[PDB]
Amino acid sequence: DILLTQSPVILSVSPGERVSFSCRASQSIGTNIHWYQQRTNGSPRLLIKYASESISGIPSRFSGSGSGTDFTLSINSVESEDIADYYCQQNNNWPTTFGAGTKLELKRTVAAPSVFIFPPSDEQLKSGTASVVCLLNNFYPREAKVQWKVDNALQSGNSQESVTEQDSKDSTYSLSSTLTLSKADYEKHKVYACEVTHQGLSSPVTKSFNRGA
Amino acid sequence: CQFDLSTRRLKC
Amino acid sequence: QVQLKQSGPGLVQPSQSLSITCTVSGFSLTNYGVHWVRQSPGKGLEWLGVIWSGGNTDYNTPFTSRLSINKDNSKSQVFFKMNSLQSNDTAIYYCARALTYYDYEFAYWGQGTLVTVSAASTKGPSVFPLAPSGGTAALGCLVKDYFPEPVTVSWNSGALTSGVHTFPAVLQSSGLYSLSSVVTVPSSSLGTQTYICNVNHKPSNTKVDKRVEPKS
Ligand SMILES: *[C@@H]1O[C@H](CO)[C@@H](O)[C@H](O)[C@H]1NC(C)=O
Repeated sequence: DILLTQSPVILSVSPGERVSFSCRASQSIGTNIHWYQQRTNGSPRLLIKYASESISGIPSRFSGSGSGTDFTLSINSVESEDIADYYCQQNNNWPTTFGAGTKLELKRTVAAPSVFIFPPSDEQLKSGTASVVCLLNNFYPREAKVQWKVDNALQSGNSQESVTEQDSKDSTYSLSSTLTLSKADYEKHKVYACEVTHQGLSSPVTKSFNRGA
Repeated sequence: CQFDLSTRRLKC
Repeated sequence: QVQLKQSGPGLVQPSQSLSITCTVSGFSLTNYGVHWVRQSPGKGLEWLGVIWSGGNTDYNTPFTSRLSINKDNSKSQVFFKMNSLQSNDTAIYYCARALTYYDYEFAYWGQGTLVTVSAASTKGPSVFPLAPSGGTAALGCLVKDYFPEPVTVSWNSGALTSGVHTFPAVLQSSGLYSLSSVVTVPSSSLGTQTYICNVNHKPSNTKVDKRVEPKS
């Protein structure tokens, strides 16, 4: 089988900049290469076929070149909607094979997260489990720290985080930190705080609530 | 990196 | 318009078989071939095979033994079946159609079918409100304790999309998934608009509409 090597693994660029993706084949495959875009939760979208030939409905800022073993996919002016993974495909040799992709990340200005805390619902409490959720909304860059405290005790190992991929419109991230405790533990304590630390905040921001208030 | 089934995205 | 719609996501017991239906429209199966491609953590994008216009099949080398593709032209359906799934067969399975009848430039894709290989039992989620309490309020739904992935969440039956964030699911120690979906809205609209998260877990046929209100 032909091996396709895409480089680099991650690309980070600012909007309006030009960007190039490399696809390199293990032996010559002429111009028999196709390119695909994969957005978050998406199926692949065919961008360029046969190295350079355009595809209907694909914006003209997309183009490709190359022949033999070294191929290039180019976006002349990157837009926020281009945040995606990119894959190449060869079909000069059976079976058709794909490269392992390049991730396109967008740079943007620093944005401090908007922080929200959510107590467990009374509905969930009936199950004997309590989830405390902390939301950090629309921030950049991706690095952030959430620190949980219950009655001033530092919480550790009982929280999980999930981060969205970059927004296609404003290029920000959002993060949820979920603190999970038993109903028994939850009822034994009063003050629940999540402290958020981020480059766009000059001080850490704390959101908290008192149980049953 | 990893290919993540939940998001269908490269997770590095 | 050309479309390919696949059967719903689901769970397959280890050593058991995977069946997916690809139902096409906007073209005839007598005119085009339909390909199968998967996307796994182990091997990324991997072409599996094709049923051509005339009914002939090709299968990628490591699948000749356990793969079978058939179709019903009249019903515009393509049937994919793979035997003996192991854990590393967990992947998104796609059906696909090329631009030209004989070629492999995949312009049209099914929406993908997430297939989990596991011995575990299917389990529908519980849905709990994330109740709201500078004029912008945040609210959401905690979609907890389901297996396998995925679950779909939308807001107000598709009508609310702006400011929606649906977080990637996380696997808890229990081996069950959890997820939140949030949305920011004007706080002045909380006494006026209703906010509902529509949660669908197809593998368990669990459909729940959860109304989310400010706590009293
Ligand atoms: C799964 O396991 C088999 C046996 O080790 C291996 O040959 C195959 O490449 C694997 N497939 C994947 C990672 O998708």
